[PDB]
Amino acid sequence: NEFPDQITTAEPAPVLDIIALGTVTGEVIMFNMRKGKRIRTIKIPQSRISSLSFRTDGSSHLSVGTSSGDLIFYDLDRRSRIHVLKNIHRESYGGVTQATFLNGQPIIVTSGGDNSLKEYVFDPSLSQGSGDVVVQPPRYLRSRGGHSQPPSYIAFADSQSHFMLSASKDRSLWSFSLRKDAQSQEMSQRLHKKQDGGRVGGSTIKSKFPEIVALAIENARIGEWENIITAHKDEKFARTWDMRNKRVGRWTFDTTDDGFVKSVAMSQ
Amino acid sequence: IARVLAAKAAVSLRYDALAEDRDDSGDIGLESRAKVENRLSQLEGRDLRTT
Amino acid sequence: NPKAFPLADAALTQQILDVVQQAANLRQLKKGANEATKTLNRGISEFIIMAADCEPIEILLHLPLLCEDKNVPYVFVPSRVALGRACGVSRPVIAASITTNDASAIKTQIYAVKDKIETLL
Amino acid sequence: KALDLSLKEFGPYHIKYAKNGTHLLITGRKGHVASMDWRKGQLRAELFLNE
Amino acid sequence: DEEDIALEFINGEKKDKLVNMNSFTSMFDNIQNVQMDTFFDRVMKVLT
Amino acid sequence: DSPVLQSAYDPSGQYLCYVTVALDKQRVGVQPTQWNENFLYLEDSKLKVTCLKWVNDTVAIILGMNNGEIWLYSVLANEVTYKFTTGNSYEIKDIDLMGNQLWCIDSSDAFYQFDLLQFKLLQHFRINNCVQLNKLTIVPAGDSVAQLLVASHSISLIDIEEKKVVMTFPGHVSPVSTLQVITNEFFISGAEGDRFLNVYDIHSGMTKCVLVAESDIKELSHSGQADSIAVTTEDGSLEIFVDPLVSGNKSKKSSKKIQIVSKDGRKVPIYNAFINKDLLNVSWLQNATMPYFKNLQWREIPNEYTVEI
Amino acid sequence: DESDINALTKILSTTYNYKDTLSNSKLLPPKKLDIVRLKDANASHPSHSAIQSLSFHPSKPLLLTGGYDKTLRIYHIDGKTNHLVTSLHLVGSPIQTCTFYTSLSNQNQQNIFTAGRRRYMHSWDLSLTAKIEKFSRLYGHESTQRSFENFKVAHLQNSQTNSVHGIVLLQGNNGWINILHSTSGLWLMGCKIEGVITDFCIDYQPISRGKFRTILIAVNAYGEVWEFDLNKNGHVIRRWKDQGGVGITKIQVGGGTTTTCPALQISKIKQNRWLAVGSESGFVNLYDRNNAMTSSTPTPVAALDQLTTTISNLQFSPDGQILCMASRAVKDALRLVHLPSCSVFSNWPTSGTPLGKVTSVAFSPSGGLLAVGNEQGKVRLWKLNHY
Amino acid sequence: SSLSDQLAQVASNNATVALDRKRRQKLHSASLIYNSKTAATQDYDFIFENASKALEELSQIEPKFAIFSRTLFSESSISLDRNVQTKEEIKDLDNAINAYLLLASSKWYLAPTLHATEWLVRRFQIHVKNTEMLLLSTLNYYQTPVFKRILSIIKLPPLFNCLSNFVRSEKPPTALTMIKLFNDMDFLKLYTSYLDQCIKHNATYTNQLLFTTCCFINVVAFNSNNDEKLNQLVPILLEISAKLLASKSKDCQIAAHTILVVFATALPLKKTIILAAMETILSNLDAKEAKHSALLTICKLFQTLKGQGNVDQLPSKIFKLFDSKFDTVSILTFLDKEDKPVCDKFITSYTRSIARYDRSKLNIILSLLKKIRLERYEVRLIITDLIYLSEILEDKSQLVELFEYFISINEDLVLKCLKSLGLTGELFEIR
Repeated sequence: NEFPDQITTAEPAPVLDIIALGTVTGEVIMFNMRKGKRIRTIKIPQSRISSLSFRTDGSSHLSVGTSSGDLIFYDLDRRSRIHVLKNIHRESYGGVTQATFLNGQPIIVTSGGDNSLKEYVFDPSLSQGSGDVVVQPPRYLRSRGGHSQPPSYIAFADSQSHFMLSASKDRSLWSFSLRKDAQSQEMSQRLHKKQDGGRVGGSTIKSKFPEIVALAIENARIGEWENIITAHKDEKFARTWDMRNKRVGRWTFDTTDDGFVKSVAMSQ
Repeated sequence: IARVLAAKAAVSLRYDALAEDRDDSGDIGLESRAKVENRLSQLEGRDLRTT
Repeated sequence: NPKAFPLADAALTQQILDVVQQAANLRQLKKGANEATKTLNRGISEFIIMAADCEPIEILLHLPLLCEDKNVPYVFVPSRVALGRACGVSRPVIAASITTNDASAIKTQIYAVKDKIETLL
Repeated sequence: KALDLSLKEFGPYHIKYAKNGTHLLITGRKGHVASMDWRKGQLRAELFLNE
Repeated sequence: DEEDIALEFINGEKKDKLVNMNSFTSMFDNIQNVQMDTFFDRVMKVLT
Repeated sequence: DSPVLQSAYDPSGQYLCYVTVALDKQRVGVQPTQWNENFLYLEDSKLKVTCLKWVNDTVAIILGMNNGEIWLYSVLANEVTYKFTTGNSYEIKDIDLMGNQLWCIDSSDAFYQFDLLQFKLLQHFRINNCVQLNKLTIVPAGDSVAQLLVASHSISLIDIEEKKVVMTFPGHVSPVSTLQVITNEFFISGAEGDRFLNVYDIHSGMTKCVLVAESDIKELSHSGQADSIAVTTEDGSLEIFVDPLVSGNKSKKSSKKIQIVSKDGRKVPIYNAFINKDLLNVSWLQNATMPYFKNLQWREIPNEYTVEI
Repeated sequence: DESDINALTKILSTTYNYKDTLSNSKLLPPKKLDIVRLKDANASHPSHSAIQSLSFHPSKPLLLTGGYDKTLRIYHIDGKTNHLVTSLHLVGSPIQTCTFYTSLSNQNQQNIFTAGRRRYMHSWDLSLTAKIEKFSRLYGHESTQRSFENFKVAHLQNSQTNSVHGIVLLQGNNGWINILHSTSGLWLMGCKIEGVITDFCIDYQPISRGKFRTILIAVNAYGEVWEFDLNKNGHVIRRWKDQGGVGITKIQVGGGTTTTCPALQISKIKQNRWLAVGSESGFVNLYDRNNAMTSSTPTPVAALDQLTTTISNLQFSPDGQILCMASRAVKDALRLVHLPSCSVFSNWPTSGTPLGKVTSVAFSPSGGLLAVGNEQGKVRLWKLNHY
Repeated sequence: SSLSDQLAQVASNNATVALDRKRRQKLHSASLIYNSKTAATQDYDFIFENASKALEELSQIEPKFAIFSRTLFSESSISLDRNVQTKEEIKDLDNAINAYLLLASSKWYLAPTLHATEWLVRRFQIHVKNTEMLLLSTLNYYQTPVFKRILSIIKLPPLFNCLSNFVRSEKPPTALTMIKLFNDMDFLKLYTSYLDQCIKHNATYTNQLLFTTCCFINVVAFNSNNDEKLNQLVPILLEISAKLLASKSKDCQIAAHTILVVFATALPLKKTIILAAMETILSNLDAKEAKHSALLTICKLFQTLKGQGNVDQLPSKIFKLFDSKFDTVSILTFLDKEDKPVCDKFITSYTRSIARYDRSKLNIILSLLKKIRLERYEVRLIITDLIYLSEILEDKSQLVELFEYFISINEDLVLKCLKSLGLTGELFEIR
């Protein structure tokens, strides 16, 4: 029959000939091809459903990935919501595009359009007698990730040609691997405390740094002190990091002339 | 509780020893009893064992 | 409040609360009714100020009796929350005794206040 | 009682129950030797080696 | 006039009485053997 | 740095329409360029304007705002006349008119046609291979509504009736900021943060010349026949390229450099100059918001010029 | 299982956000502020002393700044930047307090009233060098003004004809408070209380359409305050005692209109609801004025004690929702209290905020900007997201 | 993975079996009445016969136990073993023990109930394997030697792991550690599934409802300043407030009223869920105390609305339901009580809806508006709707009576409303 709104996503359920359909508005409709009918409908209003999947470990869960960034687990034996998951992938790049279960396995794999790819495991139940009514929230697990915007600067960390540093355009610095991609990790911008005994400089709220223009890199005394330095967009100083601890170093260097910094380098 | 009940005993005691118009109904007496009792409850309700 | 014998006027209340503020600045007073009676029994108190604002007044008027036995000056003030904010404690105190130190820096205003208190009996 | 003590980080295992049916002794070809109750969860002698 | 209407709306707002950490730990003393209506208007006393 | 957010000159250089911030509102204003001050504020901080353009029959401004509207706003009267809209709440990134035909890009990659004589929408369409948009320009060949030029990080000459990309130029490493058609075939382009203007043929895709300046640019203004292009640079100087389409063989250095230094030794910045035939309308902020002007004679001043005020 | 009193269960299964989070509140959410920093308001031009007074123009986007470095600047302020417009510099004379003034009738006067620890105050006129006048002549009463160290500025309609004119009001020395004339500089009247005048504030209240009587409220140093109207001659119409409070140091009324937010139309005046008297023991009593009308000894609606040392500056929000306490003694000594529920805002004034030794604070009239000026010679500018 | 883990799995899987005499005495000395040195010599027939006497006393004070004396306390049940049968029979005996425990959860102040349930603690090993039904069926008596004995006998399941410093300690656990047990939501889901199983079996009683209410209000009080935890904690407390309101007893009814009002004052809910919760608490009003409590929760829960719509029209399908369950009379008497709880926004929405949906009883709106105090934007809004009403229908005498009341008080407000709409001369020409 003619459906009232644009059914933008679909997935065939593991029960016999029912197919899950996701509308442009928030309605998951479960069509039954044998009876030519619908079985049930669930509503997630003012939100755009973007992917469907089904848990196949014997227990019955459904997973909606809605393109506001959110990911909901429905339970069909109770018509309930087990757990929501807010902002896996950012809404601006599309939100959660495809989020599947695995056949028999209680892990889901989610990927959006903002270059993230995470997997989420369901724990076994915590109450031994009741069991399937207290389901733990899904834990985080292994993930891989780029940085959603083309990188601005490229460096090679070691002489081994093993790790590279990418200074992105979404104001983020990443360390990528070359052998097998298990260790692509962001260098965290938690500033170390200033050594005087007093509190830190810069923003207390974790907003990211300015746009990162030009950096510099060597491996001469790694780990003993600050290794790489960089220069940001129209920022009056140029700040360092540490390659070993993978976070910001202590001392930013001002240019002491009231000018923007454009070209950093380091002695070998 | 011995310290807080001594303090409320001082309150009640010097009230009904120094007043000369009381009705001998024990009003601030059992009021101080209620205050000592929920003080006792809210100090025994703590558990210094880290849960 | 008929049993509240001598309670001060507006200007005398203001000047004794400023001198008890300076006493709390210099740490030369002991606050609270039971502490007041302790320092009165061990005989260090210059004078006693007491607040006629509590729901029994007999919680404080037991120290007038030994205060009259020991001839110390004593005076009431109509607000215990004023006593608290002037003594430097976030709770409304009742009584405050000012201890004796002849090597102070507020000795002359303490003694002028003491004369203004012992003059009204 | 129908157990499955599945271990993967040491090699192809080997069984010997005791003379009475109480204790079990398993042996991996890499280095693993475990002597343990099996109707009770009482692992009483585990030892890794490198031979 | 509309700003005066909105400012009158935000002036006409009485003092609420919030809840905090130990707002109801006092209930655990008189929890035992009390009728439910007496517990309910006790809770409404603690709120209002 | 400028507290003027953005500004636009009228054609034939008479009125500067500029929007600044004033206590989380948007003080728009029009100033004559020989005292006009009673000009409006919008409501709150989440309604800031994003692009603006003149229309010269009354004289008015169009303000492409960010909430999803275009505001046709008069200048003699102070009120906004009409509020063009899409059906979407998405941020209009640029607007451009040609006679009656108006054309606005979105931030969600769409294109909308409009007309400021019929006051309604015409076509509501997107195309492939244009994943962001932040500039567009209707081409001058008379009433050539076809063959418009969209621009973001690479420039796409797209048709309106074939409705697909017909040529693709290489852009910059940054999002483009200035794209303007200077002849019937040449158009200048230049991103922000870089000092490099490049002019393109519209019929071959060959970068004919590269103009260079001593800083990155803020706004360009060309003459009526593409023989003088004046850019304002981010360090507050004015760089005029004279005769930029002759043959020092591929990349032209800047010819004229006008900067304004007051008589106490303090450099003041220059934003949004305008050069018609043999004049120059230099604009600069004297106090914190109120701008002043100068009508400099263009072709007779020396190669560098420290204007005293 | 299927082939298809339950109301809230069905809609719990429908939606999964559970607050009216949007702009459909019109009130401040209690115990959780929503506030961002901005650029430093003293960045384009450095100052040199403690910023002793900040203010705003009541319609224009101008933040006026003055200190002990005998200068006074006026910035034009916004989010990303802010610049200087003019910066007058008075040699010889510091300025303890300096403030805007716009006349209510014509709205085209724009005077600046700047006063220091000397005997004179200075009046600047603004219509875009520039001239000033030196108010230095108390007419009949010269032995009652040791200094012009503290003043206020307030409107007055003269109650037999509607000649609305401004008035400056000075702190006396014994118990006096003189009023003056803002334009001319005549004496008008001097009222007097006993003890010491410590501070004072200006209420307004309307009477009919386009007609209002003002009220000067002034504190003792003990806690009994006098409120007398001065649209007739200044005689006391009410006198009442603060319930508690001994060493009181500042009073500020508002919620309606006051010095930090006046009107421009005359009929946009409004009776101020909240009143806030703040001591030197950190305590702040605040009353409403719909139950403290004729009580003559009213109860404090709230008795805050959240900040410890002696408070100096306490201001209101221009619509009367957020009080700001600020003690000028210790470092990081400012707090904001949500005024209708009299709660204290927990999340913003934390130790990761560089308030410094706060010595002035001022709200914007409509943008929700919040300027804090500290002792080191700068003023930081937060923005409240709600307004 | 870990062989030690895979063996601790079978250890906790076979804790309920005796494979030598030391483990038998360790698994048998766990008893609810006696200590170790006497309970380690008790044959099964002894505790069975005194427990049969205990069950008979419990049956002749409560008539739903002869089925258990037939089935589970039978003579052959002293020879029925636990872990020798099949898993279908162990599941059937499992929910048999569950039915017994949530039947006899309300009797634990009685030595017959203690000596009766001691038998299946001793024999059916519910002190080990059916552990959580025992715990969160007797959790409400937490200040009791029977609960200290239960907690010393049992081993703790991993949900109740914050009780573990009260085994072998003669102080009973505290209210604060009970709230720290109720705090984490993965205990809370389990407790709510227990609670609605108890509701659908209809064994809810006035002690464990009191305990559940006090624990829920203190959990809400603990998360009073945690917006994320409260946003995560709404669809548990609210969902079982719903399926607690769907019951019939006045105790559980006004217990759901209590958790509803404290949650509404804890955070500003949305207008649609306030309206639906009002429809839910109104569609099932039976008893006398339910009326007064439901009125107080409607008033306070509707007062906590800070945002537009807060004084709007309550719709028809709940307004006629409100008129059914509550008369317009005795709303007057609730207004005429002396302490006057704050009900201004609900009274305003009531006036606007009785103006717009009934329009035939306006003496009532005159009387209640005369007898309540009201705030200024509310009285401006109701006279604006009253002007709309007066220009949609003809001016009757009661209509002009309350309009001249609105003239006699706040002349400036009604004239400003008429300046927003027309002219007072045209209004007086209408009336």
